[PDB]
Amino acid sequence: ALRPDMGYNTLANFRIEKKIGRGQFSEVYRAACLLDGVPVALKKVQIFDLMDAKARADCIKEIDLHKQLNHPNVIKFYASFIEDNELNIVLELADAGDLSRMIKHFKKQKRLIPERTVWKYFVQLCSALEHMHSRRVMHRDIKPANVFITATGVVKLGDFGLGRLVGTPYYMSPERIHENGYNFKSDIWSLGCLLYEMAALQSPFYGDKMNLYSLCKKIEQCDYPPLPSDHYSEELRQLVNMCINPDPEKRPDVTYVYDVAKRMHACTA
Ligand SMILES: CN(C)CCCNS(=O)(=O)c1cccc(Nc2nc(OCC3CCCCC3)c3[nH]cnc3n2)c1
Repeated sequence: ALRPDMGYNTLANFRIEKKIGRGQFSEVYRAACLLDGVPVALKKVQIFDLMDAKARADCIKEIDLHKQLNHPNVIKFYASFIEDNELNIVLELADAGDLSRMIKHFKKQKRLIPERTVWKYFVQLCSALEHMHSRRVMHRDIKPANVFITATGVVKLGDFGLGRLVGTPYYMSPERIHENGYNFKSDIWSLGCLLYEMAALQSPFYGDKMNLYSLCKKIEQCDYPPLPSDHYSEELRQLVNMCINPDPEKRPDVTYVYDVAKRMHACTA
């Protein structure tokens, strides 16, 4: 029935209000904690089935890491447990939904995001990434569907990746296109595509045809529809070209990107 002793460690202490969305391989529900009333958001990873013992251990190792990060622009982490053969991850609830919901809303009404608000948000999530990279931690999953906004307007980064019937991680990168491996400069790439979707409300390499080889060819040569010159500063447009660079060596460190956003956030007050 109820068990305060465990605290946030058993699903018996929450009331599932509604299902807010379905993740990559997970379903996230809104909930209320009965013990103290705080609103929390559950994550059903569905690792019970179709997963080996090592992959489960790996999934935990990521959770143990994500719990160590404490930052204003990273979603708070409350509890992770296995109950009834289902890994539930209860995280802080952000009123304004995932960033993709904001993009899909704006796109629905055919109005672009002002440049002054792009920097307002972009600087926040850059702060989170500089925090991680400075501690030798790569996010490995930066997409609009995993960026969250509070009613106040603050932006938060989210959970780590669950990659552990063809699938596309929203922002596929060249290092991973070939058998090279995810690295730090590969997180910038995702960050670059994110800045582009805020401005254009559509992924840069989103195409009319979903062919993997067709899309792969469009990533080798950085060919993508440029942004409206009038509405978005050259400072921004060049920062996108800078991050969406095939060769990882040419991309910038998260700091330089972080410094540009700060400077540009002040300019567009
Ligand atoms: C839609 N309404 C009628 C019903 C709910 C009334 N609004 S609401 O309660 O404040 C509301 C609605 C939607 C989102 C959010 N914010 C939120 N959503 C998450 O789910 C992530 C999931 C996985 C990726 C993409 C799909 C969503 C979070 N996960 C961690 N933190 C999260 N914060 C809040």
